[PDB]
Amino acid sequence: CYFPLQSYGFQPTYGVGYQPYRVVVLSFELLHAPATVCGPKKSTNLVKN
Amino acid sequence: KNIDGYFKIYSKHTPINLVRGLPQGFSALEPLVDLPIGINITRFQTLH
Repeated sequence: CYFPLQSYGFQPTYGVGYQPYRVVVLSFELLHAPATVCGPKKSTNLVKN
Repeated sequence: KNIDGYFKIYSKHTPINLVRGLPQGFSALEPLVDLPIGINITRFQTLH
């Protein structure tokens, strides 16, 4: 019978390979709902005549 | 109203003189907001 949760030892003295990395995972899913989020646009100069 | 899942909301505000019923006159309603919600609504209520 074992307690599943274990602890991460965190100190600056540990080696570089085992240093903790903060990971941000973006989940891209295209559903049948109307699309909203889009990439950034670009505005150019306006000329007349 | 619900158009292709996009709620189209229109609004108008004007002062009137009305005892009861509706007055006789003509007015147009200006656009307010457009809500991309897309949920089915079969009923509604009012708050007071």
